[PDB]
Amino acid sequence: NQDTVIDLGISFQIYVLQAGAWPLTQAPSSTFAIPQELEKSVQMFELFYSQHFSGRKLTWLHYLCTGEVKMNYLGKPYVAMVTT
Amino acid sequence: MYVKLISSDGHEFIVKREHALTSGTIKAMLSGPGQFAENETNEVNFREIPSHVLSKVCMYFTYKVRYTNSSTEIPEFPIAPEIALELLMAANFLDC
Amino acid sequence: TSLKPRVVDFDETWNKLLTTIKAVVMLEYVERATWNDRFSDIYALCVAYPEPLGERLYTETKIFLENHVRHLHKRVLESEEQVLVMYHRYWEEYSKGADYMDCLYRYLNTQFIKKPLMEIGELALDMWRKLMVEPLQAILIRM
Amino acid sequence: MEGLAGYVYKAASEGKVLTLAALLLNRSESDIRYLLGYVSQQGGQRSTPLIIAARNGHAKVVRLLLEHYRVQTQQTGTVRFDGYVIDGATALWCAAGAGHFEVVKLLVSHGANVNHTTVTNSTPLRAACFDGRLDIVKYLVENNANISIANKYDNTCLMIAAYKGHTDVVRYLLEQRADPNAKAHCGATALHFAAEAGHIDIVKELIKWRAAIVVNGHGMTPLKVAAESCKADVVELLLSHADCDRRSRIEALELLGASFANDRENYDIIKTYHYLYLAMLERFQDGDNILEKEVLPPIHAYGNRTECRNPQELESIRQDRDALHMEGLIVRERILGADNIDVSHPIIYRGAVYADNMEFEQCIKLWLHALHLRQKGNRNTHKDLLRFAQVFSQMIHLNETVKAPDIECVLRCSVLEIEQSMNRVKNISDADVHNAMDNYECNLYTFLYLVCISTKTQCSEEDQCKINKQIYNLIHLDPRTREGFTLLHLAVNSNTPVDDFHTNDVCSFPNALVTKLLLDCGAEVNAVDNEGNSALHIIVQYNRPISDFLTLHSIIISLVEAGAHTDMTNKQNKTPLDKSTTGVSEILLKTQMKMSLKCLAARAVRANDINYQDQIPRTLEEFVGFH
Amino acid sequence: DVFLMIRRHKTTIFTDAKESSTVFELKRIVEGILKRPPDEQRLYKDDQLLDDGKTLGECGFTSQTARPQAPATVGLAFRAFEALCIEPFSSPPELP
Repeated sequence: NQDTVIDLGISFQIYVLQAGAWPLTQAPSSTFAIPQELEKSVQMFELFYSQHFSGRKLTWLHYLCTGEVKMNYLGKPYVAMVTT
Repeated sequence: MYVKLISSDGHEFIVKREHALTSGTIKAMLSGPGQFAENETNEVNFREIPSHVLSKVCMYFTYKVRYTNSSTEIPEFPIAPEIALELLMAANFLDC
Repeated sequence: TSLKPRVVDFDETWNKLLTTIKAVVMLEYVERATWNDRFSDIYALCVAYPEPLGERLYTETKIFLENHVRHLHKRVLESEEQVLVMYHRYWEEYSKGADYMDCLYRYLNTQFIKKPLMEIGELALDMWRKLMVEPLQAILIRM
Repeated sequence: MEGLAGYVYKAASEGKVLTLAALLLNRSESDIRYLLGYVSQQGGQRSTPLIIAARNGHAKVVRLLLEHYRVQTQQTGTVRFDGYVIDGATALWCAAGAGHFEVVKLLVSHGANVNHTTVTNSTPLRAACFDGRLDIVKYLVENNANISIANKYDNTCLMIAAYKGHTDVVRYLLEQRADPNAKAHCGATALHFAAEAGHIDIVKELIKWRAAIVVNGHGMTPLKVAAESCKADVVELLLSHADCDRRSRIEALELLGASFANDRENYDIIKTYHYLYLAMLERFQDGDNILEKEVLPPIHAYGNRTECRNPQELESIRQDRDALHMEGLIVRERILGADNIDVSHPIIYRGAVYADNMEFEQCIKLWLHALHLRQKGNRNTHKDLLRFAQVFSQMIHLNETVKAPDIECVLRCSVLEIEQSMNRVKNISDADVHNAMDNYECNLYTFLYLVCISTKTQCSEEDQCKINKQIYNLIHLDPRTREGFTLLHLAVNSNTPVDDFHTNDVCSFPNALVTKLLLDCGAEVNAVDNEGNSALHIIVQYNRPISDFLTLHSIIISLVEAGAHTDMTNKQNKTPLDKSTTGVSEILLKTQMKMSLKCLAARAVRANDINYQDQIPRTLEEFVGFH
Repeated sequence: DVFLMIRRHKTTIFTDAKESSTVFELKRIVEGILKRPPDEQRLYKDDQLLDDGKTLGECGFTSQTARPQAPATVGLAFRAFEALCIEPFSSPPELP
């Protein structure tokens, strides 16, 4: 329902948590940031989240985040989802 | 599926029926006695409103159908000062 | 001749309206062009200067509806043996006429009455109830 | 010169003579006369420098002012500061009311004003009688001041000095051949006034001159007023006057015993039982020809007990404290009557005691009967409706079920009382316009609280129908606040005042359910105040939707479904989209903006400021008005 | 999302289609709404013919010009090519 709809076959999902109660933290000070093919609408999600929560930007921590990875280079004997 | 709208000035403004069913008075005019076959003609002669106002209200019909819930960005409807007033004076008789 | 309040003559306009809505409530075929002209005449009657004739038109069509319903009541009560079939025929005719009339009086329905009184379709059904099934209640329920 | 007037007012406030003379010299005559004959405005009250000279006891400075000038004491000023502060009185009235003999005697000795009939028709002798100093009164007698100067309510010196504890002035007037029966507009004698305050010496003084007994406007002899005010010694003196029969004695004793049962200042239940038993014994004194009771059918508020017509009936409830309270209320109703103004207050006190003891049901019944009696007597019941609002709120806050017919009865009482409030505001607009307007505001707020409590209480279908009937009957009267808020506006407004008592926890504004009930009860959603804001205009002013989105969500959809224009324009020409403080209100409004060509054309016409008068229909004139 | 205002004398049709398309289906839909054979009809953009295989995205109007409002005064006429007799809309009255 965007003004300009963005196309993606990459299947975003939302498991954002609350740092005000969750004991999660990231001692790694070197964020690996994000590849371009994932940033199709993550920024647009930040605008979507700021519709009701404009006072906070998406504090991304990736030590617990994961991601499905294909195995097309060898015939895919398995689907090995790994951390981001 | 294509209803005909005749102005007092003789200009016809045939538009899609779904576009023309967003006006309550047109809703009643198409309904009531008879609906013809397929509404191929379904003619109604708006013998009072001017032709430019009928063109503007058909434009608004297209505008409303296109942007009934089209997100939050909606183009501004351009209205000339000389074409206003009488547009709303006829927007009574074409209650939307 | 745009949509200005032209101070229209009530007599000829109300006579034309009377003929057209009589045809409508009797479900007689009526001209589409005359139907749209009657829409224009309703808008002329509900707007014309120096005072709105909407209350006058409302009372006039109230009188028309009540005398038509009473005439149908007299016909049904005269048709003693087939009171039920006649009542069903006149009920179908009057309900279709009431919906079509409420469509015709749409501008008056949502511009003057809403701004006390009841809607023209609601008024038609209420007149049918209070003058057709309210007097002819015991006969209908017994049959 | 108002600065010079304030300066000389300050100089006379300290009782200074030399600085006043230095400030009231080296000038012409007209300005000096204006300075000595005008009022300075301090604290919102205008008073002459003579008033501040007499008030603080500075009699020497005003005496030398009378010596050095010809200033009069006829200057218009207030009466007192004890909750009246009404002007129109003279300066000598304030001097007598100040309570100093020297200033009054010097003001009388130089331009006496002992015959000033003010707007309240009160001479300074009446002010001296209120002070009660016998020297001032006898000095005004020596100056030959009339004593029959009745006040606004036909109140004379005798009644004024007998309502307050001053037996000396009353006695001196009594041997001065005053009015033995000083009737008033209130229907008093000063025996009633003596009984209201228990000045037993003044009662003795009036008895020694045989001041007689009359019936009050509410149907009360002075003995009955003495019994009602819980004052036994006045009952003694008015019973010893021997112009009272067995029935009068019996009813006075019964009323006194009942009045001791319910009064906060003097609540002695043993006195109640003993006086009631003494009354009952004298009822059955003769064995035969007994003055049997005349008990009314039982009142549902006091259980259903029909008083006590037997000595054993009263003996059975000697230690039954709550039953004795109910018997006292029954006896008060029986003798005082349902129309008296004094019968309501002990019922309210007993209800308050029950509420503080969590006897909520009996409290509701008692306050309901008190409300019925006060509405039948046509009294201001804005506070009692408020009390109903808290006791329902505390009932809900303490998780106790509230019966629907009680809310129906209090809502019917609220609707009728708001009707009489509308009548009063239509009638009264100058005397107590602030008081009547504040009562109107409080009545509207209490109605909102009761509706909110109705929403939080589950009821039957017919109970909901009755509540909706009451709300419909109020709404189709269109109540209006100071700023023009409708009843829907106040429920929408988050700035609506909530009482500091138990209504805070339960009655919260804005409440979505209250708006929904008002809307389906027939609220005029399109109505606007004098500012021009609509119901949609104030709901987008809601500051904290993050705490409760559902409250905001279910009223925005409710207002739009009602038919409120999204593009409504106030007096300063702002749409509710422009007044949306938070983003979520803007989003919900945009999802609820049911736009149309009429609205867009109206916006274009209003922006262009083109001519539209006497061309379009008048409904379109209104449409351009609010678009 | 392209819009068009096909004009043939007093007759006027408001049409919605896709920007990336052709005028073949435009001829077919004016055939359907006019109840006349389609080969006689010949669309004109500012009084000039265009190919039946020419895309309407390059006919002279785009999605940012052929808005839901008045897109373009596209003329039409019926062959017995033909003559483009397009009457202008009635002049609005002068503003007071």
